[PDB]
Amino acid sequence: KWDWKWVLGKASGRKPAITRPRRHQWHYCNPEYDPAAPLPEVLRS
RNA sequence: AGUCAUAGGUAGCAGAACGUUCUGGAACAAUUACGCUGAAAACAGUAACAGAAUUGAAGCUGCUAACAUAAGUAACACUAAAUGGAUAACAUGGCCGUAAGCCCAAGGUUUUGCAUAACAAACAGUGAAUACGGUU
Ligand SMILES: [Mg+2]
Ligand SMILES: [Mg+2]
Ligand SMILES: [Mg+2]
Ligand SMILES: [Mg+2]
Ligand SMILES: [Mg+2]
Ligand SMILES: [Mg+2]
Ligand SMILES: [Mg+2]
Repeated sequence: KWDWKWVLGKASGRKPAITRPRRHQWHYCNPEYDPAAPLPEVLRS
């Protein structure tokens, strides 16, 4: 559900102009973001 | 056309001229000029006669613009410290660590991402779905 080289900071991400997401934008800056996946109840980091 | 007389000058006064732009007299540079000199000067070598002037500039610590001088001079000394053939990913060393870390506010308003030069800004990027802040 996460791309951990991007999370630790050692890979480029989807939307690479962000570089420091808030609580939301973690879901959409993930390189492994699947649109067909359901959306979680709280949308955490 | 031969004799005589006069000719230092500030302030000031008087007389004679040169030059710039424009106009009148129908039109004086379509096809340029260029023998390099002439004149006492202002100057002349693309009319002349009159007229109208925002009419003459080394000289106002004048204004504007350009270009020099000082001069390749001063400066590139607040800080932690760098090394390996790279402002390196790797390795070694060091500095902060109530900050030189992290999260926001005010303010800024695209300053944010992409190419081992390149033709790349012309292209991208900010998602309210936890009773996030506002609007009340
Ligand atoms: Mg005299
Ligand atoms: Mg005398
Ligand atoms: Mg005439
Ligand atoms: Mg005048
Ligand atoms: Mg030098
Ligand atoms: Mg180095
Ligand atoms: Mg702001």
